[PDB]
Amino acid sequence: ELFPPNLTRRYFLYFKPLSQNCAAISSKPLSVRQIKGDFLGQLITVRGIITRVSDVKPAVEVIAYTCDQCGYEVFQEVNSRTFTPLSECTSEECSQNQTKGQLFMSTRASKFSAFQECKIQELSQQVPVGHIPRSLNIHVNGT
Amino acid sequence: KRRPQVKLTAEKLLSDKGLPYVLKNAHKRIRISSKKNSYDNLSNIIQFYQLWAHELFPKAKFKDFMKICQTVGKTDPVLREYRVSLFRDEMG
DNA sequence: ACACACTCTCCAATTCTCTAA
DNA sequence: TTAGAGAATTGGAGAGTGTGTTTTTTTTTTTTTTT
Ligand SMILES: [Zn+2]
Repeated sequence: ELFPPNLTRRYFLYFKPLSQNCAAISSKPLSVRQIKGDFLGQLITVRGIITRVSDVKPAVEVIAYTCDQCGYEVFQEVNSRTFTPLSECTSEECSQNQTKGQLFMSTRASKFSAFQECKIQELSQQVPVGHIPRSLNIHVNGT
Repeated sequence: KRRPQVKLTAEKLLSDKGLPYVLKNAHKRIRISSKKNSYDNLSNIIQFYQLWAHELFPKAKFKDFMKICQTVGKTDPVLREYRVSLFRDEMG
């Protein structure tokens, strides 16, 4: 494909859990202690108090470059927490002209998305005797 | 084997993309004026040839394009046949 | 194992030289 | 005077090898036990 489809998605998408009065696990709140390792991958609901909130900063989704000699643009998609930027124009037309041009990054055509990180902590009146309260990390994107 | 190298060659020049474009357009491209300086008009002549040279073969520096053209221009018989054909067209 | 620094090797691109038409 | 056949010199493509990385105050705000 010419470019990744993520570059032109102008919208965000979220799920809303089942109503408990129609009800399933997603409708039944869990305290932060009850979130065992079985739940990894599932959609759940959590009840607690927020402890701290970070301020907003951007995060890359698709990065854009420019090749100086052959005047051609290429894209890169980022998912992991880190990445290596490109440094060689591997385009077939650019290669067959033996045009070992240099790539440069551009913000004006890259795609960002807003990011924020928070932390949630169990209610004090639900802590069993002699234990220290536990907490979870929350991530938030989009609107 | 490693990939063979890519070079300028008389086939590119004799292609429709090549030298016929210059003779089809040079009368319309360049324009001298006594109303502008020697440096001005001299700078004007090299624009079209530089852009044409880039469009033909983006490999190398502009001087290298000219000095590469010298060799194949002197050696190749088919190119010389085309050139005597041009000057015969003017003799026609 | 994943980016780097450095070493080694082969092959063909290039120019130089000699010969004859 | 052109050109084409053969020899010598050089470039860098690219393949290979080895390597490195995770990890006693001194000053100042606040809670607590001690005279
Ligand atoms: Zn390029």
